[PDB]
Amino acid sequence: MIHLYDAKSFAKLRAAQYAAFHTDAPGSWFDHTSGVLESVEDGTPVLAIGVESGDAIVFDKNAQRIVAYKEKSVKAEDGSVSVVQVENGFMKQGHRGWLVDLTGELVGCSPVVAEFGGHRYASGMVIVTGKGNSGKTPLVHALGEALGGKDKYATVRFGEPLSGYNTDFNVFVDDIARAMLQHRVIVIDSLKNVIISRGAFDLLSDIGAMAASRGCVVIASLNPTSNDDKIVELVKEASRSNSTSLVISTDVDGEWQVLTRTGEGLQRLTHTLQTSYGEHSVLTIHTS
Amino acid sequence: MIHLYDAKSFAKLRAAQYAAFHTDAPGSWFDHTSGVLESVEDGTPVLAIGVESGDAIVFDKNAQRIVAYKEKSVKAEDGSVSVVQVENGFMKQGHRGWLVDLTGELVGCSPVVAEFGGHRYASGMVIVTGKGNSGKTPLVHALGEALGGKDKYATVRFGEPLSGYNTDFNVFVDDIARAMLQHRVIVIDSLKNVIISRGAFDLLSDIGAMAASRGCVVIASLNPTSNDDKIVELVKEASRSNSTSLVISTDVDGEWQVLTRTGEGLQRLTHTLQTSYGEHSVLTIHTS
Amino acid sequence: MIHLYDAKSFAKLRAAQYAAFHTDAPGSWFDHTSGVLESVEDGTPVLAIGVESGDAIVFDKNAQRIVAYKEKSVKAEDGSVSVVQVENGFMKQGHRGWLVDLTGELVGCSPVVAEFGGHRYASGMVIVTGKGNSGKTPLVHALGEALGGKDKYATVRFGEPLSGYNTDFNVFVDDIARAMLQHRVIVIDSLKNVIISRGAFDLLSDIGAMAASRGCVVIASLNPTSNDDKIVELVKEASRSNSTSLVISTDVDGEWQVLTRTGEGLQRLTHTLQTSYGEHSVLTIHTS
Amino acid sequence: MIHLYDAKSFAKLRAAQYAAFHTDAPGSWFDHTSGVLESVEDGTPVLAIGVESGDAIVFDKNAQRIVAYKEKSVKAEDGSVSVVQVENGFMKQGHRGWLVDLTGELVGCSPVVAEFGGHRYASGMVIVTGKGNSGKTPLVHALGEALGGKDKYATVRFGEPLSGYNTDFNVFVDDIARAMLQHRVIVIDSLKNVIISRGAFDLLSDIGAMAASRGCVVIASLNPTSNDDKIVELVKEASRSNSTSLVISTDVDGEWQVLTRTGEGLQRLTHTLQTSYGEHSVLTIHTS
Amino acid sequence: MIHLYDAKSFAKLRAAQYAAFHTDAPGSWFDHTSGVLESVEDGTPVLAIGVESGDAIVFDKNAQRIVAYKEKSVKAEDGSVSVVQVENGFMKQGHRGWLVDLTGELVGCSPVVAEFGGHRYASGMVIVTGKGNSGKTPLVHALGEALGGKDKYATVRFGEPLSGYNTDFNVFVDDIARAMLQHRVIVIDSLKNVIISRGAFDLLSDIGAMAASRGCVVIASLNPTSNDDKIVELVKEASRSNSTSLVISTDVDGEWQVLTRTGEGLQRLTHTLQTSYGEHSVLTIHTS
Amino acid sequence: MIHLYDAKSFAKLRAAQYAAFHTDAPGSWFDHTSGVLESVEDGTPVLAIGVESGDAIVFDKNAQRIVAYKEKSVKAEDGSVSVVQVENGFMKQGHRGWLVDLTGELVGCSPVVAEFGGHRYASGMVIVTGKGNSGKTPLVHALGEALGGKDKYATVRFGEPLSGYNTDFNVFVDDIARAMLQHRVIVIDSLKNVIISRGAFDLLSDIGAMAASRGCVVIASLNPTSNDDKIVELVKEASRSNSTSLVISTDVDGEWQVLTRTGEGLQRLTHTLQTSYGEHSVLTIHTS
Ligand SMILES: Nc1ncnc2c1ncn2[C@@H]1O[C@H](COP(=O)(O)OP(=O)(O)O)[C@@H](O)[C@H]1O
Ligand SMILES: Nc1ncnc2c1ncn2[C@@H]1O[C@H](COP(=O)(O)OP(=O)(O)O)[C@@H](O)[C@H]1O
Ligand SMILES: Nc1ncnc2c1ncn2[C@@H]1O[C@H](COP(=O)(O)OP(=O)(O)O)[C@@H](O)[C@H]1O
Ligand SMILES: Nc1ncnc2c1ncn2[C@@H]1O[C@H](COP(=O)(O)OP(=O)(O)O)[C@@H](O)[C@H]1O
Ligand SMILES: Nc1ncnc2c1ncn2[C@@H]1O[C@H](COP(=O)(O)OP(=O)(O)O)[C@@H](O)[C@H]1O
Ligand SMILES: Nc1ncnc2c1ncn2[C@@H]1O[C@H](COP(=O)(O)OP(=O)(O)O)[C@@H](O)[C@H]1O
Ligand SMILES: [Mg+2]
Ligand SMILES: [Mg+2]
Ligand SMILES: [Mg+2]
Ligand SMILES: [Mg+2]
Ligand SMILES: [Mg+2]
Ligand SMILES: [Mg+2]
Repeated sequence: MIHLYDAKSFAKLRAAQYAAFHTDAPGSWFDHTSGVLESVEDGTPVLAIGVESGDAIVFDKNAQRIVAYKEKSVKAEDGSVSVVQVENGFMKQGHRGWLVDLTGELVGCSPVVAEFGGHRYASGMVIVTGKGNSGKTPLVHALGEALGGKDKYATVRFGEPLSGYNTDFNVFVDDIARAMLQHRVIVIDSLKNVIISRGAFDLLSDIGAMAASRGCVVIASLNPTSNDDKIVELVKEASRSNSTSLVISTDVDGEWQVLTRTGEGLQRLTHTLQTSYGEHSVLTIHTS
Repeated sequence: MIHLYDAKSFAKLRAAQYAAFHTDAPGSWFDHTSGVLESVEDGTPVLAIGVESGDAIVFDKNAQRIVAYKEKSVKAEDGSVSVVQVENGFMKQGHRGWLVDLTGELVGCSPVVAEFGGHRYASGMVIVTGKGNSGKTPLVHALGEALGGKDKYATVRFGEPLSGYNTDFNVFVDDIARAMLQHRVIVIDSLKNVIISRGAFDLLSDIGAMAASRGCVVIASLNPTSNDDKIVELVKEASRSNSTSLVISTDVDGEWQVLTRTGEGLQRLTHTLQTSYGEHSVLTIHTS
Repeated sequence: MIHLYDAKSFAKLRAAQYAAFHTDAPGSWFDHTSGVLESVEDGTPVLAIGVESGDAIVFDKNAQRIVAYKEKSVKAEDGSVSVVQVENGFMKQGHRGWLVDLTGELVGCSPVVAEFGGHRYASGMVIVTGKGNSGKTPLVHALGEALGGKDKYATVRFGEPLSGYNTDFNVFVDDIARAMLQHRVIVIDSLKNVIISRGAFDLLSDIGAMAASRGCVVIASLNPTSNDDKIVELVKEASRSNSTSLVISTDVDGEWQVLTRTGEGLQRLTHTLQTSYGEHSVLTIHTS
Repeated sequence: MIHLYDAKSFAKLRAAQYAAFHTDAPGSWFDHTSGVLESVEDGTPVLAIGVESGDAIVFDKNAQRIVAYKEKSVKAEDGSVSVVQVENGFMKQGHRGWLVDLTGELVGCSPVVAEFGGHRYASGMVIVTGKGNSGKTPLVHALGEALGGKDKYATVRFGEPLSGYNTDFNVFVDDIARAMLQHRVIVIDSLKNVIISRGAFDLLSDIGAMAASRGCVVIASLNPTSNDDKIVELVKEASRSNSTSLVISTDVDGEWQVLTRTGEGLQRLTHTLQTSYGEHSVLTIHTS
Repeated sequence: MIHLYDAKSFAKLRAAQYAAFHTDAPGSWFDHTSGVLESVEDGTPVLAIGVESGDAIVFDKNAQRIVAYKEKSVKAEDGSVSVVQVENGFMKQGHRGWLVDLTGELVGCSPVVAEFGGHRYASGMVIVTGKGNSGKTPLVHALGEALGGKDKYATVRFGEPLSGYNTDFNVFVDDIARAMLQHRVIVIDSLKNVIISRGAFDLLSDIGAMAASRGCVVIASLNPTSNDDKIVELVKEASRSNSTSLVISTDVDGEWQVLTRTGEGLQRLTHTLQTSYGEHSVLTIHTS
Repeated sequence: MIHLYDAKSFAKLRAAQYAAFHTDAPGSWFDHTSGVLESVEDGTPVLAIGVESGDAIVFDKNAQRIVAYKEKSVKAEDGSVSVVQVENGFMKQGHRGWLVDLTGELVGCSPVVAEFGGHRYASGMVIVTGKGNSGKTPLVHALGEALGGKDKYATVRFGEPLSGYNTDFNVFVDDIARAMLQHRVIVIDSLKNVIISRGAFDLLSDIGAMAASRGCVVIASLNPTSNDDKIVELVKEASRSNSTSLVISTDVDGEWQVLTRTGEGLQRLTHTLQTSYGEHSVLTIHTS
């Protein structure tokens, strides 16, 4: 909804956004939204995401699809009304994104999702890209494991000519939706087939905000299939724009640069990652 | 409608347009249109704005959507007829923009919305853009607070991968419509996802005129996601064209240039803004 | 319709076309067509113009829209048949343009619309363009007043982010239609939003001929929002092509060049205009 | 239909095609096809041409439109079947072009349409183009009068911002159809608005063959509104391709070059035209 | 259908494909397929070809169109099923191309269609192109007569502004279908209007295979209307790709180069042709 | 579906993926999936592939098309549901690709399909491309025979102007589907007509994953019809991206480079192939 501010309430907002990344316990936002989701009335639509055509499918708190749901409205503090209606498996009324409020007044954050190697990482979408045909796949997996920490990370596979890989966009958004509804750390191996259909365009536009609001973090590989020219600059550009954080390869083997948006109007941070391969190409990110 | 003029009535018009920016009390036009709006017959359609498809949704004076409204015509002094009809939540007959006359004979103005730091600022749409990845967000907020003055400013969030950010275009125009119907100072953080769908194109084309007629002022961030080439010149160009005022970054840190259209065929003005950051990236615009 | 000629009747035609610009009393064609229009059977469709979709709306002699009109045919001298039919507010059968004959055998003229400062000006469409972000607006208004002479000129406002400006294309063509049906001198401030929809393309293609046939003159501002490169050459080009007359800015402040098509296959004329600003940006065109 | 040949019948065909341009009396083919048309059963569809949408309207021998015609088939010598069916004013079955056979075995000709100034001119389509903004209009008219000889030439006006000019494509094809059904010499002033809609594309593709088959000759002005660059080379190119003859301006004032296709696989001829202006821009083509 | 091979059966296939061009009696494949076609059950669909829309029309062995045909399936050795169904004049089920098997296991051939001047020529599609505005027409005709040998060749005329020339794409494919069903040597004068509609694209993609399977040879003129730049290289490229054989003009007057694909994975051959003009532009290809 | 991992289960996965290419017996995966397929309930949909329109057709284990299949759902370990429904010959519900699980937890492999000349070759899709108009056809066949080893390889022919070649995209996917359901080694001669329709785009996106999952290997020829410029770099690029393995021609006659993806995030391997022609263009790949 819309929010009103004067100097004083704006300064409080910024302080809270700053704390959401810098001082809140890592993964606390995720635990908080998981709590909000489980308190959702059984059967209530909680998430809507676009499929290939541009239409949207809807899920409940247990990541089960909703196919029929009689129109229901909700009045916000803003005075604005929220309406949701599902019919024949598709949203008849509503909007893409979260259908229940996970944030309230606290918006514009990049909730800390985890801490590793002396650095805090933001929830939201992280695109791993850069100098083509490098080791993006091993990197998204190492990041997944490291950010997972005590927990397992979820892997969404899509659009690679390898065994067991789904290449149908509608199965892909179904996996993404389930992943965000159930896990704090998600890896998407290849946003290749995505970047264009309306559903695909919808995804690039919505995923970061959906993850950041949940407090989960989606680590997506984007190997520029495009030339190995300066088209990689445009890819990086498009990526910076729809990503909460960016991870780009450098001219130094095994080294990557992490660029993080810490919150609305807040400072962008950067740190470097050193990595190395073990057996069977398992990559390890060096810490101390 | 159309207006007729001879030398004498034209000179009077220009004098009045000149006064609307230069000598009228800041925010007086807004107060006046608020008065016109509240005297509108209950239930009367007052504003129509386009959604993603190109269709338009309609609101009443209290920023509540109208879904059903039997056809109604109105004869203007011009002899032209205005017809409005809403059905199934969409305008069946009418036009995008204000559906009740807020201006009358007094058109082509950039009604002073506020005065700050020795400068008068126009109502209408203000696009904040320029040299990519700068501090556009902190700037739109500081401008919002400063122009708000004694009042709070309204913030419309859209299309950024941060918590609580709507990324659905139809929710976006709903937020904009409510904002203009209810507040004199409005901030839109990111016209990114907009600049293309018909609704988006409609918005760029309509928003400035809608705001200027209301006397409100919409301060919109436009971070060129495009290259950091001379595509920024085209962005600036597109922005100049659909903006009442333009605010662009310069080669000097914290400095911005404000270019203002003071009214139809009137002189374009320019002044500079100096700014600095405080705690939690709160930006302050220097005055004296 | 089609016309047949041998050397003799062709020489007569050219003489008459030459007289229509050079020797007929200024504005006499307009008065003549006004006469033809008022002698039109009440309720008869007299003008059809395209709306955004490409469909056309129809007006009667009093500039009132026709929504229902049973099919009616008319046999021309040519042997060709003219059919008009309106249904549900849209032309079911007919063509864009004048639906009653205002010219007869006398076609291919640029009927003198007025004389000012020692020069005769043609009816039809006049596009004021050139070296971007100049004083096009003040110029179209000064030209409007000057060509109006004893009469007031009609102003059609469209697509500018200023108070009271319509930005809906369908209201725009409605204003244009009323303007041409009722006034000899018309000013269109900004063909910006137009130059693309089918309605818009229809307008560029039809307006000049409609005005020339009526004997009215439409003075349209066209500020190339495009680069300030040599794209202005293409704009000028597109403008020359659909304009009866062109008015372009020069490298000399306040100076403009007027290029006029005096009629079918006749000589194109050129003269220069000197102008200066007064109070509140009112522009004056120097004469003697 | 298709035709079979061996060396002997092919040599006869070429001889006949050669005679159709070089030795047949000028305009004899036209008189012959007029005879074929008048012997057509009353009400029989004789010509189909495409309108803007790509659909086709159909005419009878008197240039009257057919709106209803029950399906009718015809078996050709080729074994191929020709079917025509009109419904609701549009061809339901058939093809664009002549619906009755005007040629028989004699195809691939450029039937001499007239002789003037010591040169024979082909029927078919003649595009007058070249070095932009020249005197194309005066030239098509002089050619019209000269080729008309003892007869008057027909003028089809279209898409110029001048009085009485139709700018609706569907009225345009109606004029062209009537013109070819009734006159040997036709002038089209401006193929501008045409060169793109399907109807327009259909016209460029069909007009030459339709005229050549009738033995009439359409002299069409094509002023490249495009740049005055080497885009004129592409225009000329597109023109050469769909024209039976080309008439292009040269670097010498009043001089034009005529390039003629004399028939299928036959020699292309070229000759030059000298012209000069008289009173009221009437152009005269010098002969002896 | 699909075919299985091991080293031995593959070597046999290549030997047979080699023989189909190099040692089989010229035109023997055509005679063989003519035999297969005449043994087809009366009324059986034998050929399907696409019309402008992308839909397909169907013919029987006598080149008569089929408009109604109840669904019928056929099981191949491959296990694959072939289904054909015609309704309302269009294929409801089936595929473009031959609907009865003319080849069996013997596929990937360029069956010798004729021998002339010491060279064997392949069946399939032959595109005659190169250095624009040359003598492509005279060449396709001389080739048609020479390859015809004892038989007449069939001429399909299309898209040229000359008398009797069809310019409707749907009549064109009807002519092509009949030609291939009935003659071993076919000339198409101008693939101009074709190279784009779906039917046209279908034709470029299907014609070579259809002809090669029949054993007939289609000699098509392709005059690049495009620039006379190096766009001719792209034309040649597109032509090489969809042609069984290519015939291109050279820098030497009257000389042409013939490039032939002799079969699947077999050697491409080249030889030169010398030609000269006789009376009425009849071209003769020199032999001994 | 999605998979969860911690460091330990991820290391096991990589080990198993490494074994799937490096140590499993060649062709063992194919035999395994053949087993899974034959244990599939009779009539069960096992494969869905897209046709030209973008819709998908469905096959059973015996490569027979399914036209009617009442909706059936399946709950995965993931919690995700799989639904399949066929109606009127098209998938009403489901996804493109394998409809029964052939992989389970073991995904992201490039199952060894065969071993020849001291090298192991991956299943999945292999595109043979490079320096235009070379010997791609002979190469795909030699590779087919060699990888077939003791078995015959299946050949799918498409879009070449040669006898017996299908050029209809829908017959093409039917052949591909049957080939993958029934053979371990498949050759597709020409992906030309493919690289664009939605079906075609679907194929490029799906084929590699389908083959890799089955453990079969599709050897597809891709002769860049495009320029012989550096467009071949883009072709190679697009090819690398959707291929499990790439085979490219080099500057050395008869030599080719094989680039293999050995599995998810695993090392890409490269080796060289030397070849030579025998009688009738049969190509032999040198081993020892
Ligand atoms: N042990 C290793 N040492 C060096 N490079 C490796 C090792 N293991 C894997 N790689 C690289 O990791 C990448 C494999 O994952 P893949 O997804 O195909 O790459 P990409 O990130 O280019 O899309 C390849 O570029 C491969 O060469
Ligand atoms: N205290 C600060 N000092 C300097 N720069 C800051 C400070 N705080 C925030 N910024 C800058 O403000 C911007 C953050 O807002 P954001 O919307 O992401 O930027 P942008 O205007 O480029 O779209 C970043 O470019 C960030 O680096
Ligand atoms: N008194 C004046 N002296 C010089 N320039 C003026 C004066 N008044 C107005 N202008 C110029 O007239 C133009 C205002 O009308 P506007 O429609 O916005 O311009 P444009 O023709 O570029 O589209 C501006 O470019 C403005 O700077
Ligand atoms: N008497 C004349 N002397 C020289 N030029 C003339 C004369 N009369 C007309 N013209 C030229 O003929 C042309 C007028 O016809 P028009 O259709 O507008 O031209 P175009 O062929 O460029 O499209 C103009 O270019 C005009 O300047
Ligand atoms: N006797 C001849 N001598 C030289 N050239 C000739 C002769 N007869 C015809 N031609 C050429 O043959 C061609 C005519 O056929 P056409 O189809 O129009 O040509 P194109 O192959 O360029 O499309 C022309 O280029 C013409 O100049
Ligand atoms: N014996 C041979 N010696 C050299 N080249 C050969 C031999 N046999 C066939 N070729 C080449 O193999 C190719 C034939 O197969 P084709 O599919 O048409 O080629 P491409 O791979 O270019 O698409 C041709 O380029 C041909 O010249
Ligand atoms: Mg990857
Ligand atoms: Mg911003
Ligand atoms: Mg202006
Ligand atoms: Mg002209
Ligand atoms: Mg030709
Ligand atoms: Mg090949």
